[PDB]
Formats: sequence, C-alpha cells, structure tokens
Amino acid sequence: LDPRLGANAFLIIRLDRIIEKLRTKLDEAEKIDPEHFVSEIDARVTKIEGTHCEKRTFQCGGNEQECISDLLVCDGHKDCHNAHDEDPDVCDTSVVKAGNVFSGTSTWHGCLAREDHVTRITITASKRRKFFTARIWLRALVESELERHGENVTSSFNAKGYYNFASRRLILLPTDDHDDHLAVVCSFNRGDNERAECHRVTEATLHQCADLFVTLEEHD
Amino acid sequence: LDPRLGANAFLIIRLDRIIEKLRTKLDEAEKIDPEHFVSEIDARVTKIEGTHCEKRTFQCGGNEQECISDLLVCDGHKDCHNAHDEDPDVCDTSVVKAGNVFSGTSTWHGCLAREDHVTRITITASKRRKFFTARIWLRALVESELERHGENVTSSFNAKGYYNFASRRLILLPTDDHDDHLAVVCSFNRGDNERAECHRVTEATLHQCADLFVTLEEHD
Amino acid sequence: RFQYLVKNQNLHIDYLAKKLHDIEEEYNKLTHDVDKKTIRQLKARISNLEEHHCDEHESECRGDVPECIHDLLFCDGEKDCRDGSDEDPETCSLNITHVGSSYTGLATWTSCEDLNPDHAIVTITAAHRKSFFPNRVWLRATLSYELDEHDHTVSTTQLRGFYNFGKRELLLAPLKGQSEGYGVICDFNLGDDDHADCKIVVPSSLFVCAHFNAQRY
Amino acid sequence: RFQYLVKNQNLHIDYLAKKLHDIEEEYNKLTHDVDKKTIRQLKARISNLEEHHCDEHESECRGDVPECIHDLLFCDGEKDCRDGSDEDPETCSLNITHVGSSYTGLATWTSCEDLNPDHAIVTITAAHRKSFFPNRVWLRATLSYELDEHDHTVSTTQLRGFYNFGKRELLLAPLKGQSEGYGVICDFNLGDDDHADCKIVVPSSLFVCAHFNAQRY
Amino acid sequence: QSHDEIIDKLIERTNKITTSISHVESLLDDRLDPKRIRKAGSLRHRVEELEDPSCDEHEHQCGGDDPQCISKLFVCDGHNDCRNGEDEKDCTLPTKAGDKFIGDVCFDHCTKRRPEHMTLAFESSSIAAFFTPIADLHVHIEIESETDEDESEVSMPADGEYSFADHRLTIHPPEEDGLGLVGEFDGYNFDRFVGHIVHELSEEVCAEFIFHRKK
Amino acid sequence: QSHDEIIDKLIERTNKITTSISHVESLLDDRLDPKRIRKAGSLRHRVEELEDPSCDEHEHQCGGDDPQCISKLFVCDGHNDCRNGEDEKDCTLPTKAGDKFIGDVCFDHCTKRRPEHMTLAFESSSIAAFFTPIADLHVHIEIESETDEDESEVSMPADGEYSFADHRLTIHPPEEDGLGLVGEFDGYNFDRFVGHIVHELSEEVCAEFIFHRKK
Repeated sequence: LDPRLGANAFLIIRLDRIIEKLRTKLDEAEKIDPEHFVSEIDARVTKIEGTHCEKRTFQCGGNEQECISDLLVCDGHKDCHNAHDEDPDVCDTSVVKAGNVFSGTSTWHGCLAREDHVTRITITASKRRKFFTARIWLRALVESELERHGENVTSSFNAKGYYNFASRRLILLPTDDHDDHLAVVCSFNRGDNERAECHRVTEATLHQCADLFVTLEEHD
Repeated sequence: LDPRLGANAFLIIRLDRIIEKLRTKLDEAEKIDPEHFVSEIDARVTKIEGTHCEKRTFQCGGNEQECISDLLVCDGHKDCHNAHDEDPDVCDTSVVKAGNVFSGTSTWHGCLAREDHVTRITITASKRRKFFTARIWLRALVESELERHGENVTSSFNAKGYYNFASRRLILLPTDDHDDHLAVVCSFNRGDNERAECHRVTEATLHQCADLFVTLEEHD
Repeated sequence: RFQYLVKNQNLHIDYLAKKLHDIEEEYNKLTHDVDKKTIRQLKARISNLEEHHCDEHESECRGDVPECIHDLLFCDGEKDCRDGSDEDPETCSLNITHVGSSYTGLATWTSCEDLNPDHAIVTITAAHRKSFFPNRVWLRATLSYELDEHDHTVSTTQLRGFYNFGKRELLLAPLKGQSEGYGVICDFNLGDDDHADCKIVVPSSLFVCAHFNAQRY
Repeated sequence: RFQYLVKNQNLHIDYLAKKLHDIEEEYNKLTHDVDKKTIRQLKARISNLEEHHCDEHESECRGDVPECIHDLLFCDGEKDCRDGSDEDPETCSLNITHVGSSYTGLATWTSCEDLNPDHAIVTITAAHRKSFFPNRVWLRATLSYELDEHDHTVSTTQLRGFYNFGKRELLLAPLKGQSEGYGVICDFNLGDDDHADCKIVVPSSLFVCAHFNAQRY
Repeated sequence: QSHDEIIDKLIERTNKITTSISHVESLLDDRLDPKRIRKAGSLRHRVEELEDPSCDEHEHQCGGDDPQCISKLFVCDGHNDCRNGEDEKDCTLPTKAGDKFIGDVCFDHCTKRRPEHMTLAFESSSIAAFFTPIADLHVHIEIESETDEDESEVSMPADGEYSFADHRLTIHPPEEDGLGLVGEFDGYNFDRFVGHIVHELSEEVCAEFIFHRKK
Repeated sequence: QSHDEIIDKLIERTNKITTSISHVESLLDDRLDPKRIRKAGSLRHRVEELEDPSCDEHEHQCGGDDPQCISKLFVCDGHNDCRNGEDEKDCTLPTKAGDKFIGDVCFDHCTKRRPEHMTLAFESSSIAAFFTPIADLHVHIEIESETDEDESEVSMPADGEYSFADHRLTIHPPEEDGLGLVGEFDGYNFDRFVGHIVHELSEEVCAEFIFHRKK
C-alpha cells in the first residue's frame, strides 16, 4: 500500500540523479574518441614511415607500384586504370576545402626586425572549376600580431595564390601592396589535415626566412 | 541519518530476491544449451546428407578423398599420412565407452509371439587391449519387459559380442542359455552418439525380426 | 550508533558480491552461445543441397516467387526479372564473382594415372567484370595436379572458360596452343560455395579423364 | 486513491525511458570504439620497421633480453636460448611458417622488360615442417609475372629455396633443369609480415634483373 | 560527517550487483530466446522432411525420443495418443480467420487467362466442439483478370477445411468444374504457403501460386 | 488487488533504466579507459623518437599543439615555462625509493668476469625543496660473481641523480675507476630500463644490461 509504493519512489528518485550524472559522462565520452585518437597515431606514424618516387610524381596505390607525372595524373579524369584518385576518400572535397583560418607561432631567423610572434592565415576566397580538384586558386588574408613602439598592432596584407592537391602545398603571395610582405608557404602532411607546416619566404630568393606551424582554428 | 540509510535497505533487500530469482534462471539456462541444440541439428542433417566408398572401406578426411580397407586403416597405428584417425576427436574413448544402458521400444514383425514391448540392453563388461581402439569385445545383459499370463515378467538373457569402431555397430549374441533369444544388433549413426538403431536378428537367417531404437539412459 | 550498523551493511553487500561471483563463475563454465553465425552456416550447408523445376538453362528468380526465366537474359543491365530478385546482393555478390578462388580435391584417374590418386587444384586466375554486372564471369584459371609424391613435380596447364549461373557449373578448357591441353568441369550444386564435384576432362570430347570431389581451398 | 498516484508514477517512468532512449540514441551516433584490435595493428606496423645490434647471421632472442645468438643453432629441438623466448608462439607460429602465402607487387625491370612494368607474384607451394619445429621452412614456390596486358599471357617458373629467420629474407631459385630459370629475393624487414622488398634476380650471380615492392597478396 | 561517510557505502554496491544479476538473466535469455528456438526448430523440420518417413503420409509421428505413429485422423481425439502429449500441447491453431492471402502465379496450365495474382479471403472459420483435428472454412477466391474484350473481376466462394497435423487447407472447388485449391503449410513460418490448383478428384497439379499473408 | 496491480508497475521500470544508464557509463569509460590511454600514448612516444627532433637533446619539447623548446635544466623551475603547463602537470615523479632492479647482462666488454646478473638496490632518495628537476639518489650495486679461485660477492655503493625530463638516472661511479652506470627510462612503462655501463668522462658505452624492477 502506502509504504512499498511510497518507498518505491526513493528508488526512482535515484535513477533521476543517475540518469542525469549519466548525461555528463556521455559528454565526457564525446571528447575522447578513440577512433579519433587512433587516427592521430596512424597519421603520426605514417609521417615517420621518404619518397621512392621522383619529385612531382604520383605514387599509385597498393596494387601496383608505379610513378605518374603530377599534372598528367590529376587529369580530373582518371589518370590510371585503378584509379587511385577516383576513390572517394582522397578526392573528398570537404576536408580540403578552404575558408579555414590557420594560426600559429612564427619563429624568425629574423629577416624581419621584429620579435617572435603569431601569424594568422585566413582564406578569403577560392575559385576552381565546378569540379575542380587538382588546383584551387585562392585569395587569403595574412595577419600578424606584433608590437611596435606603443601598443599591440596588427600587420595584415592581402594575398593571392593556389593549393596543389598533389603538392599538399598552399602558396600565398602578396598582392599589390606597398608593404609587399613576404610570401607564406604551407604544406599539408602534418598527417592531420587540419595542421600544416609553413615558412615565410621570398620569391626571388626562395629562401626560408621563418618557420611557422599552423593549426586550423575551430569554426565554432 | 536514519532515513536515507534505513531505506537504502529496502533497496538491498530487493537485490536479495533478485539475486535469488537469478539463480533459478541460471538453472533454466543450463537446460538449453544452444551449443548443444545446434550440434543436434548438425548431426541430424549430416544424417540426411550414402557412401561414395565401398563397404567396409574408410573415407578419409577433407584433404584428399581416398578409400582405405577397414582392418588395415584401424591399424591402431596410423593408417594414413594425415591421419584422419590420429586426430583426437574421433578416437576419443569416452563417448564410445560402454557400460551404458540402452532402452527403447522393440516393435516386432512378430517372430516372437508376444506383443510390442521394451528392450533394455545394458553393457556388462568390455575388454580390448589397453589402447585398444578398433575393436571392443563385450558382454551385456538384454532384458525385456513383457506380459505372460499373470503379471509383468522380465526376460533377461546374457550376451557376448563386439563393437566395431568403424562399423559403428554393436553386435550382441546370446551366450549358452537354453532360451537362446535372438541376437540384437545396433548401429551408432543416429548422429547422436547416445542413440542407436537396432534390430533383433537370427544368426543363421540374418534376417531382421524387429526394429528397436534405443537411447542411452542418464547414469544419474 | 551511526558507525555501527553500517559495519554490517557493507558486509551484507560484500556478501551479495560473492553469491554473485559464485554465479558469474558457474556461468563461464557453461559455454558461450555459438557464433547466430552457426545456425547461419547450417541453414547454408543445408540449403545448398531436392530438385528445381527448371529444365536445363533456366534458373529461378532468387526471391519469393519461384518463377523460372531463361539463363541468358542476364543481364539486360536492367532487371530482367519482375521481382528484381537480382538486385539483391546474394546475386550481384563480390565473393561469388571474386577471382582467385581455388578448389582442390583428390583426383583419382580412371584414365591416366597409373599412380596413386593425386591432388588436383583448379584455381581462378582472372575473370571479367565490369561495373554493374550482376552476373557470371568469363574467366581464366589454372589446373595443377601432382605427378608424384616422389617426383615432387606437378603439371600446370592454363585454362580459359566461363561459369554458368544456371548450371552452377565451372567449365574450363586449355587456353590453347598446347593442342593437347586438359580441361575441367566443376559442379557447384551442393548449393554450397565451397564444395564442388569436379572432373578432369579431355577438352575434345569433354570425356572424363579423372574425377575429384573438391573443396575450396 | 490507490489507482491514482500510480497513473503518474508509471508516467515518471515512461519519462525516464525516453530521456534515456534520447541518450542511447545520441550514443550510436558516436562511433564504436575501434576494434584494441586496431592499436594492436599499429604497434605491429610500427614495430616492423632502427637497427639491430647483430652483425649478419645472428638474431636476437625474442624476449626481454636483447641477447644475440647465431642463426644456425635453431633448433636443438631444445631451447638453444636461456630465455626460451623461442618456445613462445610468435616464433613457432603457424601463420608464419604457413604455406601458400603469396606476395605480389609491380615489377619494373631494369633489365628485361621493354614493356611497362608488370605484375610479379611469388607464391609458396610447399614447405617442410615437421612437428616440433619452431623454425624456418625450406620450401618451394612459384614466380609468375605478366607478359603483357595485351598478350594476356604470363610466365610461371617453379622455384626451390628456404627462408632465413635471421635474414627475414626469402631466397628462391629455379628448381632446375630449365638451365635458365629465374629466382627471387624478398626481404621482410619492415618488421611487417605482409610487406616485402622483393627483387627478381638471376640465379647465377644473384644479380638484380628487376625490382618490385610487394604486399601479401 | 561520521554519519555521512558511512551512508554512501551501501548504495553503489547494491547496483554493482544489480548489474551482475541482469547480466546473467541475459545469458540465460540467450539460451531460451525464442527467435533462436524457431530458427533451430525450423532446421529440424527440413530434416524431418528427408527420408522415408517414420510415420505415414497419413500417419502422424508423435516424436520424438521414441517414435510412435498415430493417425492423422486419430490425434486430436481428446484422448491422448501421445505419452509425449503432442496431440494436445501444440497450443496454437494455425487457422485464423479473417486472413487475406495474396498469391503470385508462377505456373498456370490451368486457367485460360492465367492471372498474375489471386487473392484468397477467408470469410468464416468454425471448429467442431468435439473435433480439434479439422477446422471448417468458408473462402472467397478473388480474381482481377483482363479479358480480351473487357475486364472481368471474380469472387468465387468455396467451402474448405484445414487439417490439424497436415497444416494443409483444402479448398473445395468453387466451381462445378472441380478445379480446387490445395495449399500445404510450413504454417506459422511461413504463413506463406505454396498453393496448388488441382482437379479435385484426380489430384492433378496444374497451377502453382505462392501465397503470402497480407497484413 | 486494485492496490497490488498498481504497485508492481514502477519497480521493473526503475531497473529497465538503471541498465540503459550503466550501459552508457560503460561506453564512456571505454573512451577514457586508462589502459587505452597509456597504450596509445606509448605509441605517441615511438613517434616522438623519430626524426630530427623538435627540441634539443638538452632542450625539452613542451608540446604540443604549438611547440616550444625550454631547457632540461629549465623546467621545473617552479616558474612556468609552459602555456601548456608541462613543467608542472606531470603529476608523478618517476623516482621512488626502496626499489630493487635486476639487470640481465647481454653485452659486457666492460668487466673481467662479466656477470650474468647485477642487482641495483636504491637505498635513499631526496629531492631538494626548490628543485624539482633533479632527485638525488644513493645506490648499492650488488654482484654475485664466481671467481676462478673462489666466489666473490660485491655491494659497491654510489651516489647518483635522476633527471626529471630525461627519465635518465646517472649513477656516479662507485669506483675510483670511473666506470659508471647510465640507464635511460621509458620510465613507468617500463620500469624496465636499458642500463649502459660507461667510462663516466668519455661516455663510452661498454656494457649493456636490461634492468627489470623486482617487485
């Protein structure tokens, strides 16, 4: 009657706190994806595991082992029979897709006067064809946060360049600016997609003036 | 204090009935072994799935497909390279081992006067060598429960015979009895080990006087 | 006191934990349920083995309807069938088509083999797909059979041929140019995959030179 | 009343059931943990690839101790090693020894092949065990490489040879009697199983006729 | 404080067992679980079909451990045939009422039009109070044909019975003609049943339709 | 009766959820579960080892998202080097006290006898209150040799330190001779550490022993 039923509640109230605390755990669980971490190691290791091939050649997949000249291989139509390219996993636009913002610390050799600091490469625009995998032409905004005499300032210049699917390279040159602050260059294979290894360089010299390791900032 | 702790008991008392009822389930669970049932079907079906080989020949295993003469094949030493025999699963003494009691209904053609009834074959003794797989010599007791004028009687005679590993056959002949009640013969491949298909027969005639399907009675 | 009655409550629990462990223990003793994956294999083994209605070179549509259509019509590209049983995976399957399946058994030559029946191995070397293709490959394989145990040698003839959906039968012949080459016929129809009733024939008359019941490998 | 308060209690529950389903649901959305079977594969891929101390034809005992013993001594039958690392399965393994493993890659001939580098396939045909034998097989295989795509033909030479435990290297040569036969050297040592650095050689001088990085199949 | 440290102990242990409990209740249900039963029993059937049969065509095999053959007429007298008690344990009558079944043709010598389909509606069904073994049915066999000239529709009514053991429903011919339907079940599994159209007297088969239960 | 039917309802539903709850708490623990962490982190290490290294030999790589190089001397000042906060989050000092480690020889140019084994007992260990980075140790290196003539036993005592970041304990040579031991950890995992016997000045390696922690 009243006891076994009015007490069967102190039993249910429990499940209420439980179910709630359980919500918190499902939140903690979403932060550690195993399937994600493992992927970090895979890429991390694959990064350690040079080219057999010759540069600006494309290495085919498991089945055979052949070299293909880059431009030819990214016809946009299948380079090869198999084809390595055709498989959806590589071609997949989304990860690649610009509009991302990349930040990171730029340690200088000190071609520039100024102390170490952060750079913030942010993709402004990006044309191709409709498809168009190989090559991605793009405009972007490069900022740095450096101190002048007086307070914190920000040196931004506008840049134009391209992304080479195969190259795993993003080249950003200055537009027509009086500043004409030197060109940034980033490569993919971090093994994360997110992350890239960059360097500030001069066109003419095509030396490396500085090392810059960027990371994609979360959009939200 | 007294409430949250004195009530946390009505919570534990529950687990007490639960854990108990749970014991009953673990008892119900031991009666249906899946891994057992499946085996019944396997054997049941394998029973449906004749010999390619010639009689009193032994069919080898998966690898090749060859026929071997029975006596030769159960050397006790390996007949063949592989060897089919040598593998522990077939040779395994225990299932085979006599001392079992087998009962079942004996439906007669009615060479015997008497109405249908039950027979109870029970292995008395069993010699071989120490090893000795092929052949198993044995003595046994055959009873029937039949009605004479007056009450229920039991006709028992003593028998001697052998079991043929390969034959999957158990032959039981009468000893020297005045009754000299006719010889029983059972075959294995039911596909259960337990179960066997038998027939009462005469030596001379080597006809079938009756059909008898036996089943091993549980020892406990 | 407070401290008190608790000292035993934790005991009544430390108790249950044991009465349960002594259960979870008696559980493991009793085996694990065989891997639905077992029943599946039975329903298979069984199903592979009764007649089908159709007279030769017709096969039934996979699904619920029995109905029989001529072997050939596969493929339109499109569902020949009303049922579209075809479109179902068990028909367009990868494994089935899959190349480089090998079948072997013990070949016992009526004809040739003076010696003691030797191991025969018919294995698929290549077989045409396109994309869509629900159907049967037209293929190339190799037939190898031991000379001897002694010799440790072995004949390996290359073959060409196809696989008949309707027939369930693998039909291979020597590619050529050998002029005597030998060929081989393997019938599926246990209904099983794995298992076949192969017979080494003479590519001429298709006359049985030897027979061997095969398994995969 | 009795009937009453119950009508809602079952509701408070029918409630929880939903707040939970809306959880177990948001759970499945988030993937399933990769099959310890994944990490294992990494530790493997990684481990296969650094030097070992030993100068040639010595290999280290499997276990905790580094220690290096000469390749040959396997087997006593008995543990050559103090450690008895041997006795452990990773050494006496079935799979490792296991016959009828096939490795292929794209052979690009320095030498012969006018044409466009073709598929090479070195596959094991038989390899001696006895019972105990922790060790390396002494074996027979076949080396096959396409003539062409066009031709659809293919050379298949039979080979003899062994596998060096210490070397991690597969060394095969033409069985005989061909007098020109070709042979093949495949090095394990990624550390992986699957993967090898094979090179088609001339059984004479062991001179590299062509090279092909292989995988299993 | 002193009180508190105490009190917490007992909760988290009550659950730590309530888990090990339902954990087993699962492993048990796994060996009883009904989907496994039928699936296996189904396999048994396939086997029961192979072979020269224990019981007769007419006769019913009780089972099982020990065989015994009794008449199909013979069960379900209400006396028990079976030690086993088959004639009374098979709890469910295959034959309900109201069911509609759609048949897909696949071999029709039998009619002129041959129809694509053929609906089978069960109007009434009653069992005699004394007889389990046979349930009497009243059925309407519907048909949507296209004739050359026009379109024709038909709903011929016919009597019929369903036999207990057989799972075989015989639909006495609607027609004077004495073309009748004879569908023999797997039964539950599947309500799908092969329907043979025969010459009732002859028992010549001349039309096969696979009937599926419409839900 | 009326009361009863009611009351039962709520129990069997409280559990039907208490299951779905702990069911998730499991799936969560599976993505946090520590055995998976180390196992993966361990993999990370193998990678950190490959390559021309971010930080120096001397310098310590903070991590991680953004690299930063600070001195090995430099952490663990107590000032924070790291945004990251490495110099202070790695909760545990590898170096305990009292531990015994058994080394199995495998390459000994170094001694005359070459011993099979070599026990390493840690007598005392103290960290200066200001210095995290370096923990000072006092160790007895025990040895059971067999000499030609007789049997000899030894327990030479030596000072030594363990460096924070390096996980490398340097045991200054017991001897005048200036043969010293230098074992560099994986650390926890494994307390197993390769022990190189070197000429302290030279840092010439001339003896390798794999040391295992005795429990």
